[PDB]
Amino acid sequence: MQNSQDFSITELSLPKGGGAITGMGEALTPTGPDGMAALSLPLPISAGRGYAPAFTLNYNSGAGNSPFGLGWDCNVMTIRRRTHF
Amino acid sequence: LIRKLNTITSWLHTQKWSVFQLFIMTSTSYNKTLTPEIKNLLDTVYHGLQGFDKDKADLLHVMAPYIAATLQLSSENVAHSVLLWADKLQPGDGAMTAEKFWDWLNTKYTPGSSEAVETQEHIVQYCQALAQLEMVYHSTGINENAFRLFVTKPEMFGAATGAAPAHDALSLIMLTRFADWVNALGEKASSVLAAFEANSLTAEQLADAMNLDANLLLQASIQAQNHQHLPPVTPENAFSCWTSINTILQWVNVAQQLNVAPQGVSALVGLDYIESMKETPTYAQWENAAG
Amino acid sequence: SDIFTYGAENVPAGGLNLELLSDKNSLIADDKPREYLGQQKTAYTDGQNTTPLQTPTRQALIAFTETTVFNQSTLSAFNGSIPSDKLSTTLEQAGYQQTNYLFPRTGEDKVWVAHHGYTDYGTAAQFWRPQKQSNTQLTGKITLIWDANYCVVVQTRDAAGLTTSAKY
Amino acid sequence: SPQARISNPSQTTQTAQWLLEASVSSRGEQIYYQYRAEDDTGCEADEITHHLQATAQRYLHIVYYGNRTASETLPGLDGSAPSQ
Amino acid sequence: DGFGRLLQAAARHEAGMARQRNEDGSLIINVQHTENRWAVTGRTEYDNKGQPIRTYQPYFLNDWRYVSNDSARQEKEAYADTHVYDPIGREIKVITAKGWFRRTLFTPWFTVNEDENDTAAEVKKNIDPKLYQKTPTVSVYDNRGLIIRNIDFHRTTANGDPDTRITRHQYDIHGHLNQSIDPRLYEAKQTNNTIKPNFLWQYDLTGNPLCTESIDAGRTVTLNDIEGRPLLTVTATGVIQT
Repeated sequence: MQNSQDFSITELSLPKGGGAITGMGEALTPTGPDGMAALSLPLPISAGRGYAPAFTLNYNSGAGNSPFGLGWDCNVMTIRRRTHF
Repeated sequence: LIRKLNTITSWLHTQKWSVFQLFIMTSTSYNKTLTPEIKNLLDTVYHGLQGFDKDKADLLHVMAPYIAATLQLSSENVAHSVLLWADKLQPGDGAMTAEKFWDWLNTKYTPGSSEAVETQEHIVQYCQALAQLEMVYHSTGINENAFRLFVTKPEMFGAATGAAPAHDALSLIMLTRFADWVNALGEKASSVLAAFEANSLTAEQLADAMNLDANLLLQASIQAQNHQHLPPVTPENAFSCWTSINTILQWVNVAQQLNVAPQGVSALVGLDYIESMKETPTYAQWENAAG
Repeated sequence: SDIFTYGAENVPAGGLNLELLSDKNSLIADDKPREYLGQQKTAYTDGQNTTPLQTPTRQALIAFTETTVFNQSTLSAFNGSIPSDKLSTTLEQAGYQQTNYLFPRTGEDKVWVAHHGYTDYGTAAQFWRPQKQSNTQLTGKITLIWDANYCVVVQTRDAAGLTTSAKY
Repeated sequence: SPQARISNPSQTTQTAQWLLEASVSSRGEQIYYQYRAEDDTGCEADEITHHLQATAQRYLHIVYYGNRTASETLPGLDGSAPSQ
Repeated sequence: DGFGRLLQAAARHEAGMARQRNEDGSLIINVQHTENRWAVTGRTEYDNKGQPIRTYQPYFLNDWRYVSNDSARQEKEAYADTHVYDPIGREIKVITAKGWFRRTLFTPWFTVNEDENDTAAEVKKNIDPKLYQKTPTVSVYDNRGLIIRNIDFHRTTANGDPDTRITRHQYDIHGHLNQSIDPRLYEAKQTNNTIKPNFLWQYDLTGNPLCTESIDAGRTVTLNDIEGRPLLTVTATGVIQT
């Protein structure tokens, strides 16, 4: 609808049940030029007020070991000293 | 003949043209035919020739917009020059100019059909000719204004003079030199073309556009005006006739290859052998020239 | 947003690209017959004033959005069938307003726009949640009553006092 | 805060990494990230014997979000430990 | 399925005849009476992208439990359509349980839509199918992706030379439909230029028609207020309604 807003809040309607079972997300990532295999899994993080940590658990071939098992990263934002040279 | 070939073939070799490309651009055989390659232009020229009043309308302004679409993107101004040219040249068996379009093509031709009065065949020759100048425009790499000038004032370039240039391969070389020249002028080319069409262009002003030391352009003009060249060169048209400009720029170009400053070029010109005027050079001339 | 139309004869060999279009004599250069398709503007607030701000605040609180609905040339659509004074009057009653072009050119007049999507926001002490909403000024506002933690809306009220609510 | 850092165990000013500790939104919402430092519980003597310091690693332990009280500032300032 | 797509659903019905589910999920075509009867509907096999490829007709079943697909694909009487797709994801061909099919040809400017009669001659191994040979419906597009011509082909006999019936459309600068012409009127317009299009439209900048005019119904004009609800309108007969 034109001359209306996309943030309009008009209902306190209840969700419906049944339907298809989707299960958990499994993003087998459509990678390109790097050639690596990768997979993202969502975490059970409540939206809360709308400002939740943006975490996911990520598999990346070549990632190395980690607190989440070999090949998977935590995906937490950090700043680090560069060690490559 | 061999020198004519050295003149044209060495040129085609740097312009990346084949003889065939030259041939289709320079042939004046103008085949009298109406296959789709021709019909496709005639079929839209009719809108121009039917929606306009010919005794009030300027046919060049009427037709240039339609040939723009049937020709490969000929802007109205290029298209204007393409028609103006054909009208002065008469590129056909007889005096085949655009006006036949108003009397026969948009009357008897019957748009969409090739069964009509023989005037339609002369229309074909004209239309093919327009396409030839188009091929020349694009294969030459000539600017839009640079191009209209050879049609507007053909004399200045050594063109047909009493007409817009015929597709004479030798003229194509000269017509091309102007195109190469405006490309040399680059971004400054438009102030020069205006001054050039006008009688205001002179020494120093051109040199700036040509990125030359103005004094070398200037003394080059002075020699161009003192030596008898095929065209006469006098200060009045030293920078208005393209042919005078080439004479001058050649005095500059030679000085550059010889590193002698154009007066110094003349010194090495008047050193003759089998001289028909019997102006046997003297030792002093050879001596000064060597110096 | 404007539009140009050119014929096939205007497509330069090789097609269009930035170097050609950026040229002062290009198909999108100035002094060309641009047709107007429409324009939009975002109006920002500070949660206190009804008068829109010249610039947005940190919270980017959008007060409302402006859209052009009619140009002078589109009002021609009515084919008359309404008095000209009646028409401007009717449009004002209908919520349309006349304003300038956001990206104006020499040679044009005011156009009619609609204002919509109005939101009244609460304050920073509250998490900056919308408190009241309306499609426009032609209708009333829906009141949003936020829970104690400003997480979900607990109760909504329409303009007529009609009220719904929910437990979570 | 020290737990948000990975640094040379002895020369503790030599920070290798600065991990996200806190964030605030323009609308007054906050997130605080509590990290746990590496220790030797659950390890045998062999591990302890060979890797005497090895306290450098940090793990994300608790993410605190949905501040009860609106605020424009970062929740990690002044080093105040988060409390549920 | 594991992608969250519906494979099928069934509803409970009153006792009656139903196909039977065998112990291994096999489908038994020969029906028997049962107290426990469900109607199976919306049964679809997919191509692992989610483009349904085999879609089944509804049937009754003496179970609620899902019927195996290796079984259904082999029974034949377990009727279904086959949907063949291109690399774009568009349907190319749809083959029904009768062997009859629909087919669509896509070109950069037009879409040729063949119905089951157009293709009847190709499924030969009623109405003499020669009649529909080469009579697809063709949708012709402009370079904005809008349809500007609809070309139908017309024969009243199987051996006739098909006519061409073209409905024309024009769109304005916003892509709204500006006008349309019935091919009968179109040809007439070419003879007499005072002839109007069947329909004309005028729009505001949000795409709301403000006006419409029809050679069959006269001209109307409408003004809606900014919420889209109508405020003022005039009928072809001049009735002003507010």
